[PDB]
Amino acid sequence: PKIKTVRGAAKRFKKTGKGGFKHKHANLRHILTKKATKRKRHLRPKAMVSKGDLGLVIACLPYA
Amino acid sequence: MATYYSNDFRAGLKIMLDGEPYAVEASEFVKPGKGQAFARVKLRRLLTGTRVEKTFKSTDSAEGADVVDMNLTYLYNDGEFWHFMNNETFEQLS
Amino acid sequence: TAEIRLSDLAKVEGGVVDLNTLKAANIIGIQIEFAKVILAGEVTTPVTVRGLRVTKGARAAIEAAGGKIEE
Amino acid sequence: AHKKGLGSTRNGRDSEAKRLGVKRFGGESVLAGSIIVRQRGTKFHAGANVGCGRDHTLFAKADGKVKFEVKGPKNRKFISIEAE
Amino acid sequence: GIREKIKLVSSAGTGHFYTTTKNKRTKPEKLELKKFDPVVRQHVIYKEAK
RNA sequence: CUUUAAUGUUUGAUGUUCUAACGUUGACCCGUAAUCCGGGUUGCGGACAGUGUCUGGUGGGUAGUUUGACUGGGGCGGUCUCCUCCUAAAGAGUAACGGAGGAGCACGAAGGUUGGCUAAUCCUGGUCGGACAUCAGGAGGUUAGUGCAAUGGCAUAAGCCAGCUUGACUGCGAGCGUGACGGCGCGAGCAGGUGCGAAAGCAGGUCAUAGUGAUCCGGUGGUUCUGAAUGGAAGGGCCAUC
RNA sequence: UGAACUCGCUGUGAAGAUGCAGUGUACCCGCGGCAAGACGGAAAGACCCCGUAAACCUUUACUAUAGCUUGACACUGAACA
RNA sequence: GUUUAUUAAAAACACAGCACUGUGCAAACACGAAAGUGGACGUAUACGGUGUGACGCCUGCCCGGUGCCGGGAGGUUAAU
RNA sequence: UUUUGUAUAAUGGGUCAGCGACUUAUAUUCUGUAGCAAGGUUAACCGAAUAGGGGAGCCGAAGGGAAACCGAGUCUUAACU
RNA sequence: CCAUAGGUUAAUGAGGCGAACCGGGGGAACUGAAACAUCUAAGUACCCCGAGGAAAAGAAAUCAACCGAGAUUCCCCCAG
Repeated sequence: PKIKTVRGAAKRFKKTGKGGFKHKHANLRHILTKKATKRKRHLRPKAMVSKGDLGLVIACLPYA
Repeated sequence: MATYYSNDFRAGLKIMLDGEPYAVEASEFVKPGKGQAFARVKLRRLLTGTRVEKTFKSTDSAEGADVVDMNLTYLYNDGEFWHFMNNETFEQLS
Repeated sequence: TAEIRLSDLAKVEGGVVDLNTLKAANIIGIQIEFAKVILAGEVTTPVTVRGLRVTKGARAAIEAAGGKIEE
Repeated sequence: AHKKGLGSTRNGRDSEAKRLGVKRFGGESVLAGSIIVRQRGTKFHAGANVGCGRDHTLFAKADGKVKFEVKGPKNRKFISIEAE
Repeated sequence: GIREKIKLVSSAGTGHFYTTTKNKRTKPEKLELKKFDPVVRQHVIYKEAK
C-alpha cells in the first residue's frame, strides 16, 4: 500500500521552487474592524513556512 | 450571553430557563462530605408570579438575562395599553 | 496544459508542429488540449509552429533560426 | 490523621514580560530602521537621526553608531547617531 | 457591548465600504465623513448604513 | 376596524341513514370421527376500527457514551486569558495555592492640525456665604492634571480651551525587536489622494502598555477569476466583511 | 528457595542491618522445644490516587430508540343536512 | 414460615387484613417482529398493579413543586 | 529492573537444557554505492520466458499566481524607486 | 342443481452431505478519531437461502468530445 496524503494539509500549502512551502495567514475571518489597517495589510499576502515547523509539513505530505 | 453556575448567583441575579425568567431571593450552601455540593435556591417567579423552588447541584449554569429594573413615571392611558416615561434618558415605553 | 522547451523541438517530425506529432513524440501526453513554446535555449532547425502559444522569447529565437509562427 | 480546612488566595496574576530596555548599546554600528530602545515612557529621548515611534520606541533613522547624551537643561538622556 | 458597529457605504458608484463602530444611543444621527476611495480614486463623502 | 346579508366561496367541523369494502375471539351447515383453519347463508358492527408510510408529543422501559486540569493526597474552596508593580539577585528572561491592584472599554471629539494658556492646597480682602461656589492679590511650586488600574513619562508639554477639519485614507515598505511556532510590535521613506499652517512641517488613530481568541462551516456586497459539451447561471476563488 | 563459610552491640546508609565501620563474645555438629527477627510464607493492595480504563445502577446529564399517543394520505364507499 | 448453597437467619422479606387505583371481557396487563397463549375455560364479592402489614384506639393541616385526572376557550405548533 | 538515589529489608529469578522478543510486504524520504547522464527507467503482458520485445506511464530539465493568464521572469498594485 | 374446495391412486422430479471460491437476504461491536455521539471499523465477522465448475455480469436509453471510440470480466496505469 502507498502513503495517503493528509487532505487537510494539501489544501493549505503549495510546493515552491526550492522545496519550501507557502501558506496563508490566519487572522482574517471575522471581527477585523477592531484591528488596524497595518495588521490587515501584512497578513494579506502569502508567507513562507518557518523552519521550526517545516518537518511536520514534509512528513504529512510526501508526494506534493 | 452570560453564564452563572450555582456558586455564582446568590441574591438578586435573574436566571432564564425555558422561560419564564426567575429571580433568586435567598439561598443557602451545603458542601457535604461524600457527594456533590448543592444549594437550596429559593427562587421567585416574575411573570405570574408566585414562587418556584429548585435545589441546584454544582451543575449546571443558567442564562442570566435580563436584570434591568429602574424608576419610571406613569403619564398616559388610552383604551387598553399604557405608557411610562424616564428621567435619565427620556425614552418612551409601552 | 503543458509546457514545451526549445530542446525537444527539432525532433517532432520534419518541420511541422501541432498538437499531434508531439503526442506521438511522447513529450506532452494524450489529454493535452493546449500547448506552448517557452524560451529555454539552443534551437537550431527551421521549426514551423502552427496553433501553439509562443510566449515572447522563443518567437525571437525560432525566427532567429529561420522559423515562422502562425496561429 | 486529621486534616483541617485550607483557605484561598486572591493573588497569583502576572503578565507576559514585554522585553523592554536598551537593544543596541553605545558605540554599536546599526542599520537604518533598527530599534535602539524599547521603553514605556521616554526614559531616553530621541536625538539626532533617531526617531520616536508611537510606542515611545526609539528607532534609528540613519546608519551609524549609537551615542548616548546627557544633554538638555532637564538633564535627560538623548540618543543620537553619528552618520557613518 | 454598548458600542455596536456600522457600515460606511460609499455614495459613489463603487461597492467599496469602510466599517467602524458608533454608539447609537448617544448620537443617533448618521456619519458623513469624507475619506479616500481606492476604486474611483476620489475623496467621496461616505454615508452610514448597517 | 366592526355589526349585517346577497353571492362563485375555499372547504373543514359532525350526524343521522344506507351497505357492498373491512372486523366478526355470535350462532348454524360442510370439508371433518376436528372448541385450529377454510368455505357458506345469516346476525351484529360499519366506512368507525385496525394495519402500513410520513410527522409532532411522551419516553431511563432500553441502548451508546461523557462527567476537565493544576493541587504541598481527592475531595471541598480558589485559579485558568490579558495588563501594572515587587519577588527578579544594577541587560533580558525567570517559579510557587508568594505580596498587591485592574481589564472583556470609551471617543467622530476625548482624533488630525494651527494658534494661545499653566496648575494643587493653604493665607488675606470681599453682598447673601459657611470647612469648602465665583472675584482680587501673594506665598508656593508641579505635592495638580492625564476618559479608567499601576509603574514609567511629559512645561517644546502628552495638561486645558478655541478656530478649521476627517491622515481613524488606499497600495507598499528597506529594516530590526519579540516569540518553539501560529503570531505580535515599531517602521523611515516611495506612489496616489486629502487635511491644517502664510511658510518650514505634521497626520495611515487616541501619552504608552490591558479593552481580546485560531480554524472549519454559514450569511451579505463587489470583482467573467473559474464555471464538468458549448453559450449562461448555480456552486467555488479573490477582496471587503458578519 | 539469587548465592551464603547465616553473632550481639552502637553508628552510618534508599532514612529500623546475619553481610558496611568500630568493638565485644563465641570449639565443630544434631535432636526436643518456644515464635522476637529474617520488614517470614500465602495473594502484581481490597483502602487512597493516577488512566482522557471497563462494568453495571440512578436521574429534570446529552443524542437516540422499543412501546404508548395525535393528525394527513392509503386500503375507503353512497345518500342528504 | 422464607433468604444471602460456600463467614451475616435478623429488627430483613413474606403474611392474613386494610386502602388507593386500573380493568365491562376480543378486558387491563404480560410474553411474542406476528399469529397465538397466559390472565381464564374466570368476569367487578372477579383480576392486575402499588403502598402499608394481625388486632385495639386512630390516621390532622397544606394543591405551591412534580406526577396523575378532567375541561376545552384563547395563545404558540409538525407532516400536509 | 525502575529510579534524584540501592548491600538495601524495592521488584524478579530453586537450578540446568531446549524454545522465547525490532520483522515482512508495499510506498516515500535521506546518506553510502553502481549504471546511464539533460535525460533516466519500464509496469502488466507476448515470450523455445530471471533473454529479448512492450515508452502505457512515472520523475527531472521553469517558475510565478487563488485562477484565467504571463513566462526567465512573475505576482500584489492605478503603477511600483 | 352446475361447479369447485376437499379425498384416493399413478407418473416423473426434489429432500441430505461437502475444504474454499461466487450472487442475493440480514447484519454488529471492540478498535481509529489519542475522550466521543456523525464517521471510521465495514458491508468486514457471522447468520440464511440458492446455483455452478467456475459463478456473477454482458451486446448501450454507455461514455466521450463537438473529433471520435463500439458488450462484460480481469491485470498495469491514470492517482493518494
